[PDB]
Amino acid sequence: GGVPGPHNGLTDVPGVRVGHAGRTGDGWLTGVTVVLAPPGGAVAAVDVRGGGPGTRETDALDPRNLVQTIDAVVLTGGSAFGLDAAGGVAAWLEEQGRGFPVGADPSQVVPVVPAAALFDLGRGGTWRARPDAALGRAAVEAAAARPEGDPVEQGGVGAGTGAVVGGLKGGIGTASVVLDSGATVAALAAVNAAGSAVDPATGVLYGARTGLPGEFAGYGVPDAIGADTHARARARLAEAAEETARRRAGGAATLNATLAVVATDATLTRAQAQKLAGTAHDGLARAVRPVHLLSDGDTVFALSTGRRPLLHLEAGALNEVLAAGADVLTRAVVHAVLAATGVDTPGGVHPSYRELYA
Amino acid sequence: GGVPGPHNGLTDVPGVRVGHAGRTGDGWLTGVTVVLAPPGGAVAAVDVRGGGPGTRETDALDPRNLVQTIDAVVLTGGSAFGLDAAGGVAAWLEEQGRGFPVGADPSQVVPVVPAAALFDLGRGGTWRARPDAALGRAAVEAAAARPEGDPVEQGGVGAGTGAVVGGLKGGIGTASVVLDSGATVAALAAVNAAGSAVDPATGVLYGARTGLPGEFAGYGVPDAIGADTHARARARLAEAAEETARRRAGGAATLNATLAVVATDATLTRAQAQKLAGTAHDGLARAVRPVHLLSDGDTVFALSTGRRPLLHLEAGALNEVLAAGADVLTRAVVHAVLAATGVDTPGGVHPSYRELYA
Repeated sequence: GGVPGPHNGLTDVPGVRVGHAGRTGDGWLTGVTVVLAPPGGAVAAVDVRGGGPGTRETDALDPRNLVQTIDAVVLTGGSAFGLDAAGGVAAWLEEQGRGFPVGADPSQVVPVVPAAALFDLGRGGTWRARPDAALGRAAVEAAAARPEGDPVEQGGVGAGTGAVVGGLKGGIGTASVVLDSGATVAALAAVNAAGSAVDPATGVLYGARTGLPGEFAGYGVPDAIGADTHARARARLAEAAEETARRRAGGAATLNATLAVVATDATLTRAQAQKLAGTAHDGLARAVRPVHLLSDGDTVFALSTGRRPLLHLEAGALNEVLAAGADVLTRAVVHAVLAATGVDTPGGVHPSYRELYA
Repeated sequence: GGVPGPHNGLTDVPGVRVGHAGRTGDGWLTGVTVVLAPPGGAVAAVDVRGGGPGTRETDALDPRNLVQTIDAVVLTGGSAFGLDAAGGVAAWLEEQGRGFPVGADPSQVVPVVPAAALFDLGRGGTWRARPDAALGRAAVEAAAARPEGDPVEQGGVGAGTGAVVGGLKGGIGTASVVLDSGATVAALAAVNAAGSAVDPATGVLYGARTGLPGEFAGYGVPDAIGADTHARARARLAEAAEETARRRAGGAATLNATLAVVATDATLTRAQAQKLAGTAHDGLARAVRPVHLLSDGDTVFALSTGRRPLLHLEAGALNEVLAAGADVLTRAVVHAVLAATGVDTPGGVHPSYRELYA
């Protein structure tokens, strides 16, 4: 208990797969990330908490409703246009015979494919360069081709490709933790927030103090940030923001988001998963400030693979999952910020945290 | 006050336009209906009340959230697959420069395009025959080409093309009423319900007693339904259900819905519109029984064009709109049932009410 799973990421929840598909260069800087549940699906829920969401099939995840499990969740760039990516994932799922059965014929299924989008328009240079159905299909096909327990690719990949967090380059990050029960809780985040992951007084990452021992040491940031390193970094970022606003037509992006999936193999009901999606947002708050503004499309999906029974008793057990859910999202955000590498395109200049502070 | 607007339909709300695009024959029986607000958009809200919804961009319509008006709502066949239609509408809206402004450049917009889908799969014979982006685009282009105050086409058109209500042919129906204030409230429904629009004891349409004087007389149904007419009708419908189940692979459709848009030119806040979308569902209940089951994806969007001020005073004024909202949806359902003509395809036999009772 209290240590990461084998690869410190979402796929430490057994049977979960992650696929990215992206387009970089020639005007493009965007992509799609798909989380694919194991065969049979997963109990799913959602908490859409940002004031500027762009979303699909969220109503279907209400605890009152018909469909009891789903197979895929889609995180995408392209703002609302990028929701087109989810159609490709639904098509693939139908081909696989995975969805709500609508007859005695087992090939006849309706896939419930929730999606959330983040705003990254123009960050490669070309405004109408957004994910489409083919790019979504590519992402789920990439997910399906991976084995169980495959390390998750972080950084400027999938939905994180064009992601920017408080002016710094954002991206995909992931983290896991093992509970005393043996259950794993984990998160994957695509971090494109308006607010800052960095304390403006010190340069320290807000989320870092929620880290487990040594988990960030591979990224090689100094344990203490010198005041003049922070001074140089603030100026460097301020000027990249100036230049970004210059290059861009209507200046810097006005819409932002952090998108996440939190997963566990602990068996949850849909309502319990809905609570977990809610508590996960608290972890976002600890890693980024401010969050959940009107400009933010922050969305957390929660999944349970239902492979381990939970066991005042059940309540305590669930509380451990809920608390972990927040912590893994906090840690996933820090990993996203650290895994990022800077970009410089006609649609934006966005240095990475490590470029400024390492 | 207390009479229909000029054409007794949704476009009696000035500036509202309706477009249908459908595909019939060669395996197909489906389509898309788009409600297009006038330039500048309309205040919008939603109440998703069915237990089996298939939906897009509903979170964006929460009263707490950023976007203050929208331009188009999409109702579609094809179940969840048909949500693909909304991408075509978003594309058209971008070309028109209509959406949330994301910069000083006015061409840079993000259209918020809510959608709801109904299950009509296989009703033309071909299972994978579902609306796509091109069909959605065609529907909004058709809407835009119409003048203000254009009569709404009812029957087996647009999203109503493949619609079935309690085994009878469903379709598109519409109705309006003028308030004492001079404001108009109106509804458009695509009626594909599991439950019955017909009282099984008598053959009378549940919604008929909510009708205004003479509004259904054009459809030429007898004022009184003879018991042996009802006997013949029940047997005829029972056998069409038998045959439909025979023809279909996994038998009769398992998912159902009634989709609607209610509109007014009375100025509403988003929260007031959300209340109106809620009270509209009561009108559905009066026209169809049962409704809002797990098998049902019932969704009502509410729109206000904001052209007439509302004026205990404001409360009374709103109550008149809320009560009207229910009534126009009840009446729209009856019009849908009466406007329908029967179908007989490899994917279903669905006689119309008038075929059985007129």
